[PDB]
Amino acid sequence: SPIEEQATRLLKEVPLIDGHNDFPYMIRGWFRNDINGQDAHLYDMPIGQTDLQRLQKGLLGGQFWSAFVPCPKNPDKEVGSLEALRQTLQQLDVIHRLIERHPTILQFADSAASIWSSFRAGRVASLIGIEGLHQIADSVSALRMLHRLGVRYVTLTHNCHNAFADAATVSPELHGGLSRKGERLIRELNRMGMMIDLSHTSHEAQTQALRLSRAPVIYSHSSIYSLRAHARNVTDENLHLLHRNRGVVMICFLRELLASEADQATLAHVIDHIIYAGTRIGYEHVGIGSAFDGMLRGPDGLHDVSCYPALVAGLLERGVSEEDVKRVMGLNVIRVLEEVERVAAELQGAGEECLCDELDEVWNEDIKEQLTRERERVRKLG
Amino acid sequence: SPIEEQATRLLKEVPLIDGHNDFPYMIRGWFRNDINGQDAHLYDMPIGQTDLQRLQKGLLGGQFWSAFVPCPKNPDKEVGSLEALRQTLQQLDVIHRLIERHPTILQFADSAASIWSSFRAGRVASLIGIEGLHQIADSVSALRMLHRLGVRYVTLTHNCHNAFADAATVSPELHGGLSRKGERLIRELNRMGMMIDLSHTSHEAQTQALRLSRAPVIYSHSSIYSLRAHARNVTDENLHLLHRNRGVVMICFLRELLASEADQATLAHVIDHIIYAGTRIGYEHVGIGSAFDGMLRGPDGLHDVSCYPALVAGLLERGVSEEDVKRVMGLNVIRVLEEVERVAAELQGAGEECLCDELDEVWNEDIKEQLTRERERVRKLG
Ligand SMILES: [Fe+3]
Ligand SMILES: [Fe+3]
Ligand SMILES: [Fe+3]
Ligand SMILES: [Fe+3]
Repeated sequence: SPIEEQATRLLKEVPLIDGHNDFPYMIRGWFRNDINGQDAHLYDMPIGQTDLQRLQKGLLGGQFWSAFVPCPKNPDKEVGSLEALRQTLQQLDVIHRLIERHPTILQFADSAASIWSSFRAGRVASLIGIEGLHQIADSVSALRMLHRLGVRYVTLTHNCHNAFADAATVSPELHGGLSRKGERLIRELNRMGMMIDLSHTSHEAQTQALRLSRAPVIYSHSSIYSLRAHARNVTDENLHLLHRNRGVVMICFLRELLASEADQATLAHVIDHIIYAGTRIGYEHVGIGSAFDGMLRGPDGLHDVSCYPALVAGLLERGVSEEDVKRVMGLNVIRVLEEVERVAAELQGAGEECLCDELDEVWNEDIKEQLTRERERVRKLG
Repeated sequence: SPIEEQATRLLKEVPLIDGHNDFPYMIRGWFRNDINGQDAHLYDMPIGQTDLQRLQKGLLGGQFWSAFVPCPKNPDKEVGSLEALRQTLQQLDVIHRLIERHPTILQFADSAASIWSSFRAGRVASLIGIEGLHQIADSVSALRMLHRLGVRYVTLTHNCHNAFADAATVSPELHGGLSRKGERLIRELNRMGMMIDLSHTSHEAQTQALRLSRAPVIYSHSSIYSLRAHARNVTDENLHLLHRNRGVVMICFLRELLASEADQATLAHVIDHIIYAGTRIGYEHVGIGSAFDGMLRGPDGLHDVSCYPALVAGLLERGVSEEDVKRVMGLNVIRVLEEVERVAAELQGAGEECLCDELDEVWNEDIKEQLTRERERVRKLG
């Protein structure tokens, strides 16, 4: 087939960079993050939509691997979020060990340049995102350390409200979009060079963040409200604000977001959604956000990570130009990451003040007097 | 003075690398880790034994900055250790921001090579240690992430027992040295290339770790039991085991560890302790571990970080050779870090199994059957 040869050539020329894959949580589910002597199973998994053989077979160029942990179910919500932070480090650790152990297939990447050098070496550029601010345990310090561990996007919520923003699937609303803390955090995310992810957040939270952010954002895995009404899909109002933001909506493979009858969802629906967004807000603002392994079963023709050539072929068959297909494959999300880096270097370069955690005083006034008195004794020595 | 000119030349030729400084906890105490617009105060502090001006004045070559947090005082010891992990990330964050904000004075280092290139650039090589395994919240995954954030040594305890080892200052003993978990952790610390620190640990814990470790260890800030009996000082038995281990005892400036009458402790006592150890186990196994800012007041002649030239001068005056002084200044701790790297590359190269956290099952048996059945449906597609 000439269209399938074309698709393969495109997958060789530029990377397909997928916005969301929960393979790391499948590794927690199945192996409990103990992958010692499990290579054969990592290449050919007994469960799930991802493994190292099928990953190569789909000619995928890059992947934001999700370091998701569930919303905390502890009745003490302080201890729940603290437990989530620890679980987040467990997920980042298994992601890093997965990459370190299979260096011929996976190569860690945290930038536009490192995506490209990984792709030129024939490897799947392996980036990291966290799926909810419940994972940082109310600590902006923790967030910056997650960034330093390779986290490059932060989904603001999962399916739970947090101190910063409202999730889409939970009602009643807590903050009615972003909180006051949340608004401050947008600035800090821009300042540190963390990509903002608006998937799972409420329509109002999206609107507010899209107005506030000084860097482009993504939807790592969301589809299009006008084609299928769901709290998790992007309204025309927020697609418009995404255009002005210069961001990317990475179209989702979740059947519940593609069609009213989940079991009728199909490869064609994913293409319908890509083409809807590309037509209306431009093909430079749409990408691919599978959310593979955040689902049991995928749509017909997109059952697992081996099916990406079928999506590329499908888009070309519907008259999307090579150049535009290359954009939705990967170029757009690379641009956003590039612009997120540039905005952070600009703000750090201007010497913008970083957000600091509210800490308890550890010293009483007696200790502070002891310390200042001791300092002056040292000053008076000569 | 010709001896002071000699000392200055030595401080230019090789780095003085100090084993322990709690300036980061002073920054938490005084600023609550908010150093925005505080440069003038960071250069000339109103409290403590460390600031950026006095750091330059002492001609210090490198520093392991402590990311210490207190032993958890919560009656629920699960929530206490989880809180400590979060506080650890707060301390690592302020250390990293301190270094990033003053790049002409401080340069981050995590290796022998990065110490040297920092020293050749005229900067204080800034390494990181954590002071107790209470700080990792029973998570070996967290430990590896701390390593990836730049932590290069781990003091096994502070002044509290943990799941892994016994602190010196607490009785009764919990494990009687290391626990079974603790013995396993020694292997993992060797495997990941984390330097083991035996300061604050019990005499029995030291003996066991010194027998078990396949890489050299340090005492980041301990002095010599035979000169002054204290639970925190190193016995002749453990100095012997340190020699066979090939490790380094970094001599402490804490007055309580130098003399029975704290207020009589003096620069000469620090030199007595260095010379004791260097004479008996060799000058290649002794270093400098001030523990500045883990004390209110230091000994006469070693009041703050500007006093290092006096220590170098003091050692030369007592007939310690240039070459041996250069060793205790920095060469020895650099060797240990070098050997800790080499041992880790050897064990990772042999494909040694890494230690994994004991995790809860997240999926029941119904979910696993659903997932395996779904996998076979995908296998049967063609
Ligand atoms: Fe997910
Ligand atoms: Fe999701
Ligand atoms: Fe300390
Ligand atoms: Fe200490």
